[PDB]
Formats: sequence, C-alpha cells, structure tokens
Amino acid sequence: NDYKYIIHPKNRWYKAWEMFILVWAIYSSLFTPMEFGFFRGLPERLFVLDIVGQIAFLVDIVLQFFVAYRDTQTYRTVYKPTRIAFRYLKSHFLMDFIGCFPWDLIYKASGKHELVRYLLWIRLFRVRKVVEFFQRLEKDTRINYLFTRILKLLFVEVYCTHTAACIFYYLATTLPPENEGYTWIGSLKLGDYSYENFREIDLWKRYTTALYFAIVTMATVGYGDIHAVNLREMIFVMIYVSFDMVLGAYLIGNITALIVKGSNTARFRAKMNDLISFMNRKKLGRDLRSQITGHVRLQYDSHYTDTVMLQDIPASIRAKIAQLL
Amino acid sequence: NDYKYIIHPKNRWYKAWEMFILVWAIYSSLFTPMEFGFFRGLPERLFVLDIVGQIAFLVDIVLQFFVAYRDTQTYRTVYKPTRIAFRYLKSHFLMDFIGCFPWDLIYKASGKHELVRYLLWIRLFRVRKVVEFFQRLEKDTRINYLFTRILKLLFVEVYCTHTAACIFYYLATTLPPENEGYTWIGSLKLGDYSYENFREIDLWKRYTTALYFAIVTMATVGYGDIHAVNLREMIFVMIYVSFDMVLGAYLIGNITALIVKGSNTARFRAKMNDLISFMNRKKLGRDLRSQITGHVRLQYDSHYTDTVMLQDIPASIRAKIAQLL
Amino acid sequence: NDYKYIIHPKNRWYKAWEMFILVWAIYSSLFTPMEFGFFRGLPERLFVLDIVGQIAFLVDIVLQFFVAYRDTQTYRTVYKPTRIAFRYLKSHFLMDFIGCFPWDLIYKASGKHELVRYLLWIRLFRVRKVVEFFQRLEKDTRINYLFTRILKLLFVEVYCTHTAACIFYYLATTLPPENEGYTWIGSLKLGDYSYENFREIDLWKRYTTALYFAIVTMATVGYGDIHAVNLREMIFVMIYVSFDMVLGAYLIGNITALIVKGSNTARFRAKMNDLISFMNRKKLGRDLRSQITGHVRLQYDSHYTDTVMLQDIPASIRAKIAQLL
Amino acid sequence: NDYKYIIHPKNRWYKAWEMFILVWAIYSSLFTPMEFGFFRGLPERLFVLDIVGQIAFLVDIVLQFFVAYRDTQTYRTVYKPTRIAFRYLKSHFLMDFIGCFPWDLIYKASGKHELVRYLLWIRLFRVRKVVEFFQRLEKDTRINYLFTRILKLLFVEVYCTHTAACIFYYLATTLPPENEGYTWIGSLKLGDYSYENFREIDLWKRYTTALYFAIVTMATVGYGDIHAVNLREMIFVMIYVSFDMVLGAYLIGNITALIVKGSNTARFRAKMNDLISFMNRKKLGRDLRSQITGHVRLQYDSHYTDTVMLQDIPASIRAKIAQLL
Ligand SMILES: [K+]
Ligand SMILES: [K+]
Ligand SMILES: [K+]
Ligand SMILES: [K+]
Repeated sequence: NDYKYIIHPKNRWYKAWEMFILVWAIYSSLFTPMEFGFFRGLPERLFVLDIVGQIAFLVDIVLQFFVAYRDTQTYRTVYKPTRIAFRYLKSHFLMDFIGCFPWDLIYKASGKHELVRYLLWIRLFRVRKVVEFFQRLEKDTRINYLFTRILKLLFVEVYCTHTAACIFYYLATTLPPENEGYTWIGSLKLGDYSYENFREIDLWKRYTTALYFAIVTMATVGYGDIHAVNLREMIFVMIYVSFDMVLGAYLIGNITALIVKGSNTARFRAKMNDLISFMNRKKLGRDLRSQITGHVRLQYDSHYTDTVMLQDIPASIRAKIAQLL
Repeated sequence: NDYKYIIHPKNRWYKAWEMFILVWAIYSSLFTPMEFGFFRGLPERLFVLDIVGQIAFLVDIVLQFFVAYRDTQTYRTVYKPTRIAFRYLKSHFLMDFIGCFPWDLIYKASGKHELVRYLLWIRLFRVRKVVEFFQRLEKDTRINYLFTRILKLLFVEVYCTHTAACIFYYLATTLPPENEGYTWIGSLKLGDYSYENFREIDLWKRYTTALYFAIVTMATVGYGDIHAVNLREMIFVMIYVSFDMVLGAYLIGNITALIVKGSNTARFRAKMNDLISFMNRKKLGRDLRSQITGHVRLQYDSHYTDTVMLQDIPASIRAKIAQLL
Repeated sequence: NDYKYIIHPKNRWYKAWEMFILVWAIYSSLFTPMEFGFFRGLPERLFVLDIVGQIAFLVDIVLQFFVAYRDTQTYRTVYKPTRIAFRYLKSHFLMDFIGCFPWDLIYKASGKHELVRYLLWIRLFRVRKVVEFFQRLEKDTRINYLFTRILKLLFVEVYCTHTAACIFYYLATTLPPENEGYTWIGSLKLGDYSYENFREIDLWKRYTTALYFAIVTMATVGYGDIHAVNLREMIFVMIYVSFDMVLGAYLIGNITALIVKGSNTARFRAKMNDLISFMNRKKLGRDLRSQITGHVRLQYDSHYTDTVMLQDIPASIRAKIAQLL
Repeated sequence: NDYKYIIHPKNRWYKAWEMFILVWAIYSSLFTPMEFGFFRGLPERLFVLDIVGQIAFLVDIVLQFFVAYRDTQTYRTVYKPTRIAFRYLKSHFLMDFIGCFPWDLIYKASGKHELVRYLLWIRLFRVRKVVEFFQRLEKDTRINYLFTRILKLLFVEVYCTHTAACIFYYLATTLPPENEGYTWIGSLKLGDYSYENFREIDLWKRYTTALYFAIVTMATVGYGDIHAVNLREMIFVMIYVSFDMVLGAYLIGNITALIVKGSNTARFRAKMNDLISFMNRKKLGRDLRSQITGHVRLQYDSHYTDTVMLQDIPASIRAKIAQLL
C-alpha cells in the first residue's frame, strides 16, 4: 500500500481503458479469421489499419505490470510489482506478445511462405477480453440473468460460426486455379449467377456466401444449395457439425436450467393451481376465493423472510427491519 | 366513486368490446405485413375494408380515456378522469394514434414514394391486445399456468414466420423486373411450373410459396428447393434463423418446466421405486406386496389432496370440514 | 354378485380377448390410411380380409354389455346390465359402431362417390386400445418407467407420420393424370429411375417413397430430393411440420424430465462427489477420508429408504412392519 | 489367500493390460465395419495386422480364468478357481471366442459365400470394454459423473454413425455393378467428379463420402447432395434417423441435468434475485447494500460448503478443526 506506481483496479481511468480494449479485442477477433482466409497477405491500403490495433495492445503489455491483482485465497489486493510482474509472465505473456508481432510484413518479407501466416491464429487469444466482459456481467445483479447467460452462449456460437466460414473459404483457396470447379465455391451457381473465377469476386459477396453456409449449417437448417464438394471440405464439415451439435445442446440445456428453477413469482401462480383444484373438486362455498390469494400473496411475499432468509444472515442487519416493522 | 363519466373495468358491456377489438387486432396485424410485402399500394377493392379497419380502432382510442385503472403501487382503483388521461397519453397513445392515420391514401396521394409505406409497420403494435389476451389467460385459475405459456409461445413463433414470409417476398420485389432471375422466386421452378413474371401470378400462390419457405425454415427442416439467391436474402435468412434458433429452444425449455412437476404417473413410480428398496430388499410377504401398493395407488388424486396446502394455510377451511364431518 | 351374466373385469378368459383385439387395433388403424390414400376401393384379392377384420370389432361391441367397470366415486364393481348400457352408449358407441360398416363396397355400390370414402377415417378411433395398452403399462412396475414413457411418445410420433405419409400421396392422386408432372411423385426422379405414370407402380415402392419423405421430415433432416410441388401439398407440410415441431419438443421434454429427477444411484454419486469436493480444501487424514466415505457409502440406502416413505403409511400397516422388525 | 495362481483384481500389472486391450477394443471396433462394408475379403497386404489383432484377444480369453471378481451381494473377492468357470460361461465367453476365429480366412477359402462374412459383427461385442471403461470412470469421485455421461453418450452417438456409414456403403454394393446408377454413390456427382465405377475409387474417398453423409444426417442438417435412391437405402435411412432422434433427445436430456444440479455463481443469482424484491418493498438503507451483498460470497463455500455438508458428519473432525483454529 506504499508503492504508488500501482493502479488499484477500480480507477476511473483504468475502467475507461479496460473498455477501450474491448472494441479492439472484438475487432481483432473478427478481422483475424477473415484476414487469414480471404487475403493472402493484406492489401496496401490496410497498411495503416493493421499497424494500429497491434499498436494499442503492447500499450496493454506494459500497463498490466502496474495493476493491483486481488488474490483468490488471500482475498486482499496485492500491491508489490514483484508479485504481479511474475504472475503476468506465468499466466499471460506469450499469448499477448507473440500476437503483437506484425505477421503481414513478415509474410511478405520471407518470400511468401504459407506456413508463417498460421502465426496469426494466436490473435484469437484476445477472446479472453470478451468472455471476461461476459463473465463479470453475470456478476451484476441489475440485468436479467436469463438475458446475459444466453448472450454468452450466443456470442460463442456465432463467433465459432464466423470462424468456421473463413476456414471454409480458406480450404477452397488451397486448390490451384484450374482444379477450381472441384470446390464448394468454384462450382456454385445461385440463380442466373455463376461463381466462376472466385478470386476476382468482391470481398463481401465471398464473405456473405461463406457466412450463409455457416449460419444455415449452425442452425441445422441446411438447404444444400451450398455444400462441400472436396474431401478436405467434407472433413471440415464433419468436424464442425459434431462440435456444433454439442454447442447447440448446451443452449437448450442452458435455457431450460434457468426456466425450470426460474422465478418464484411464477411458482406462486403454479402453486395456487392445486389449491383451486381441491377446493373446487369437492365444492366449498364461495367465500374466500380472492382473500385467500391476497393473503397468500402477502404470505409468500414474506415466507422467504419468515424463516428462510435469516438462517444465513450475519449480525447487525435484521434488527433494523425488526424495529422498523 | 362520485364520477359518472368513466366505465368500470369489469363491465361485461366493456369486456364484450375488448373481444371485438381483439378480433380486429388479430385481423389487422396479420394483414398488415400482407399489405406491406405483397402490394405496392392497395387495390381499388379492399378500400372500404381499409377504412373500416381503422374506424374500429378510433372508437377504442377515444374509449380508453374513460376506463377505470387499478393502480400499480397502491393497488387501488383510480376513478378520477385526469390521472388516467395523463397515464394513457404517456404509455399507449402515439403508437396507437399513428396506426390509424390512413397510410395507403397518404402513400398514393404523395407521388407514390416508397419510404412512406414503411410507416405501415407501426400498425404491428396492435399485437398488444393479442399478447394481453394470453396474459389474462395465465392468471385464470381454471386451466394450466404453463399450457397458456405453450399455446402463447406457439402463437408468437408462428406469427413471426408470417411476417418473415412477407419480408422475404418483399426483398424479391426491390430488384428491377428485368433482373428477376437473380431472386428466390424469379429463378424458381417447382415441378413443371416456372415461377417467372412473378408479379402477375395470383396473390395466394405467391403467399403460399413464401409461407412454405418460412415455415419449413422455422421448423429447421429446410428442403432447399426454395433458398436465398441474392446477398440481401442471404442476410435476411441469416438474421431470421439466428433469432429462430433462440425462439425454438425457449419452447423446449418451457415444455420441460411444464412436465417436471406433473402428475402421479411419474411420482408414484418413484414412490413404489423407493418402496421396492424395502419391500423387495428386505424380503416381505406377497400378501402385503399387494396391500400397500394398492394403498399408494389409492392415495394419489384421491386421498393425498396436497396435504401441505391444507397444513400451512390457516384453519377456517378446517372449521368448514369440521362442519362437514 | 348374484347375476352371472356379466364377465368380471379381471379374468383369465377376458384379458386374453383384449390382447386379441389389440392386434386388430394395430392392424386396422395402420391399414386404414393405406386403404384411404393408396387405394380407391380395395381390389378383389383383398376382399375377405376387410370382412373378417370388421366382425372381430363386432363381436366386441356386443361384449361390452357383459362387462363391469369401476366408477371414480364408489371405486367398486358395478355389476348391473342397465347402468353399463347407459355409459357405453353415451361415450363409446357411435365411434365404435359406425366403423364396422362395410365402407369398401358401400363406396363401390353407390356409384363411386369419393366423399363417402371419407367415412372410413373414423375407423381411427380404434387407437383407444393402443393408447390404453400403453397407459395400462405405466401402472406396472415389472418394467422401468423410462421405457414406457418414451415409447408412448414413439408410438404416437411414428403413427402420425405414417398417417401423414398416406395423406401426402392422396393429395397427389387428387390431380388428373394429365397434370401429374405438377405433383410431388409424378415429377420425381431419384437416380436414373423416373416416377412417371406413378399409378402403374408397385404399392410398396410408392408407400416406401412416401413414408421415407415423412420420416425424414419427422426427424427434421429434410434432404430435399422429395419436396412439395403443388399448392395443396405446401399447405399440408406447413400444417405437418408445425404440428410435429411441438410433438418433437414434447418428447425432448419428457426425456429431460425423466432424467433430472434421477434415482437413488444418481443422488448417491452426486452427494458423495460433492462430499469429496470440499474434502481437499482442508486435506484431512487419509484413513479418516476412507472411513467417513465408508460411513456415507453405507449411509445412503436404508437411511434414506426409511425416512422417505414413513411420511406416508396409513394406520394398521406400520404395526406389522414394526412387529417383523 | 492360499491360492497363488490367480491375479488379484487390483494388480498393477492388470491395470497395464486392461488399458492395453482398450486400444485393441477400439481398433477392432472401428475396423470391423470397415472390413465388412468396404471390402469383399481383406487384401493380401492386410494379413499380419488381422493375425496380430486376433492373437491379442486369444491371449485375453485365456487370461480371465485366472482372475477374481468382486461380489455384488456378498462383497468378497472370490478367489476360488472353480467358480470362475461359472460367471464366465454364462457370461462373455462365446461372445469372446466365436468372435475370435479368423473369419476372413474362413470366408476366403470356403468358396466366396457372402453370408459367412456376417459373423464379423460378433467382434462389435468388444465395445463392452470401451463402455465399461466409462462405467469405471463414473465411480471416480474426483471427476463429475454428469460430465462422464456427455462423452459416453457422444462416443455412442459417433460410433453408431461410423457403423451406419459402412452399412450405407454396403447397401450400395449389394446391387450388380451394371445397375450401379440406381445407388446413392453410383449416381453421385459433386462439382466435376462423377462417382462412377465406384469400386475402383480409392478407399478413403469412399469412406469420407459415406461418413460425410452419415455425420450430416446425425446432426440432422441434411444437405441433400447425397441422399438415398434405392428402396433398401430408404428403409435404412428411415431406421437410422428414428434411433438417432431418440439418441439426440437423450443427449440434451443428459446435458440439462448437469446444469440443473447446481452452479455456484448461478446459485448466487438464485438467491440475490428475490433478496432484492423484499428490499424494494421494505426499503432498507441504500448504503447497506454493501453490507448485504458482500457476505453472499463470504460464507458461500466458507460456511455453505463446510458445515452444511457436515451435519451428516460427526464432530470428530470438528474437534481437530477447533484445535486447529
Ligand atoms: K435440410
Ligand atoms: K436440404
Ligand atoms: K434440425
Ligand atoms: K435440417
């Protein structure tokens, strides 16, 4: 607590930086698969756009040597640079530094070898920012929990869908441009339009045609106007739909598990059903029918605070409600 | 209270009008996407229908200024007729007033501008009166609290495919009639029948083809004889099936939460399942291997009568059954 | 009772009759859509089969004034041959009586009017037997409940898509043979085999093609080799893929609800693994660990057999339990 | 005890053997449908592989007479090697010895009789070792037994589609090679590769094509470039997707119960959501929220998982903890 070259992690200049690299760790998570797939090296008018975005991430390298890490079991904020600067190199230092090398200038420098461009798939470790942003959005008791817990599983299931549409076009560009009729896009004809010589089509027609055959597959609709033709594309859509089957079952299971043990206000309307169904099975004279649901509304609005709340309560809370009521 | 200018909210001469406005709001929210998508301005018939579809809502928009409101906080009836007109002008006035302007004559008497027809979507706020019909049916006690959340959810799921079937046809008409072979309907050939010059086919063939696509996409069957061809129909199908993927898991999540607290055909087969871990684990007489299982057949729906709901609730009903026997 | 002109409801020679018309109730409710759709009047080789099948449902309509029942109030046997004839004649008499008429040649001996062959669709009220067989099986503890709850929903779901496969070919026979190219089967070509002049095709090829369509629609696969061509087949599959969309979300719901309320072994696994979960946060003794997991290895069965059903055993039944123990 | 012949069942040299035939019970389970579907007798290259794979199961069938079994009602490890003759010959002996003969050599030199090769399916009883591997992984308390039924039901859901992928190719070869255009592969054309004369394509192209069909059917995607054309392939696809529907519902039903049974951050929001409902009715201090919500992690798992899991435990460890303090 006596260092002062140390930011404790709720500053109004650090919370306004932590959300500044979340519109870069979203952009560099989306531009990275369609930088790998749709471009064999970036064009020259993106030279200014790709040198930034990596210039705002090595600012983040030096700036996380100075933030106060709150420990797990110690439950106190640690303030010494010796204790944060070693957990940084232990946990996340290679992930965020080897991705900050310019891999578009290296690829054009090395005689255009193809395998050096696979070292920009390590920029997909910047999805940590978005999943952490969704992670302490569950720990915010203001927003509907069923709204956020399904937005985390609808960020993942569409980001994986976006990535397995750039890989699916990359597997079409790996064949030469004379075995071009033996691929999923070079043999495509939609309406009165033919996708011949698909390296010259506009980027967004190629990207939309690729993403349509990942969202139609992800939703398990599968029209079959676009389908796999090669053998590597068959293997890729075997790997993809097998993982997407589990990813889709772990959304029904994640919605059901929040509806089943859902709102107790729905359970009150549920638990008056058997009351009415046994007062009206063997008919009782119509006397209390509204006063009972009013009294049980006032009861179950206080039944959780009758016994159930205050076995877990600490001292110096309940006496206030006890004196005020 | 001391007012005469207002109407009691449980009048059976007012709730015989809320059923009339219900079957007007059901009609003019199904026809409204059919007026948007399938017509560029209504024909010379359906004009008197277009004006009597709105002078049935003008009567309701002048009637709700004189209805009694039950307060949200104090749970009291608010009779005085300026705390309701201040309330009605704030919550529902301007999306119900601008849905009663004649947006077909305003379109045709303005030089036929296309963008003024997009104000025909504010008439889709009249599904308020259909979704509240399902909300005051849940708070009914006569039928299930969740079956009116299954018949409600199947209304919402099917209504969004009637709307998507009209937007999907509308996107085919935004292309010029000479480039019709690059659409989903202009390049269609189902059987020996070619769907060319598709603005001169009968209206019901066009609507049935579009609804056939939207419904076999909603159920995620997706045969593929009708698919997206443009880059705008690709984007629309990509938007639609993602929202449909979340709307189709909510149905399953509600049906599970209905079933998990059902009847004794799944509880009794846990009761005798736990009995047979004492009635067959510790060996028991075959004479008594009929007696208690016949008894636990005889208690549920007859002698059980949900005893805890007559245990925790006070004993005026017990005084009534003391008067019984 | 002193009547003796009534068969008792439980019997040796009567329960071997109800599982003899149970074979005729799974025959004559599976041959009935195949006789409506694929035939227009049975041929002469199938004459004696449609006569002997309807007299077995005629010696059974007279064998219901000779049987007792169990009313839900007295819950005893009600031997009186005039009470039963005013309950049988109310509920099950018309639907069980006019389905025994010889509808095959009543069609043939009335000038072959097609609308009189729609009155053999009420021979599908014979599936009362095949559903009371499955709702009798669920009150039987010889077999597990997870097998007789997912097979009642696999009888229903396969039977409805057997019916929707004969209706789907019937809608192709309602066009003339000069417009057979505008149907789903006359405009079919699977491989190098073309289904031209489909009335002159062997019955089982037509039935297998139609049922293969309806089964790959039921599972929501939907290949698209067989699709709806007309405007009346689109309407049928629009009804059908939206009915079985709820019928197949009701099956997932049952399989889920019969898993989340697991047996004793599942709760045993759960509570012992969450017992060992908090063990290695303190890391106590090794023989202590094994000894207390032995304590809760024998503290699952008789400890939680005993405490559960002692909440409900009636009087004079616990007494000989305590006497034997 | 006195017997020195037999292996003690928790040997260290019998846990490097049952993990040695678990890659021969995965090899001989994946290769046997590929030996049955894709060949007519093995080539003379693949000879010593078959012989080694069969001899390292003979060496196991004479090694399980030499072992003791844990009793399940007496719970003693039975060392007596005269009752190991029993519990093996009314157990897996004939389905370890009949499926151990050289069934390719019997087929190749007896006359090329096709029905002899159907006895290779006895070798699919060696999946019992792989399914008993997971059933010995359920009992490991150091891993969640609900996330050992998500890969157990995913091996089952992907082994049954590797097998179906070979039966689907086998039904294409039961037709003569001149009537190959009436198959699913002899009438296939993908891009510009016509799959004609399909017995001379190399093995991995045929296997990748058949597994591609079976896996996009298993996920219920179903593009429809590869569909059934025959009547045998139609009946097989009908049988396969009906099993697959129940298995896919069973996967969701098993995933759901994993999420319903507790989640700690979700349980923090299972309590905070109703705790604030009381607080906005009986309005406490707005500056007392920090006192309330801070202790909903302070005694979660520091008093919730500690003593509430311990009221079924004696205080012999509580004395150790109290002297620890
Ligand atoms: K499909
Ligand atoms: K398809
Ligand atoms: K599907
Ligand atoms: K599908």
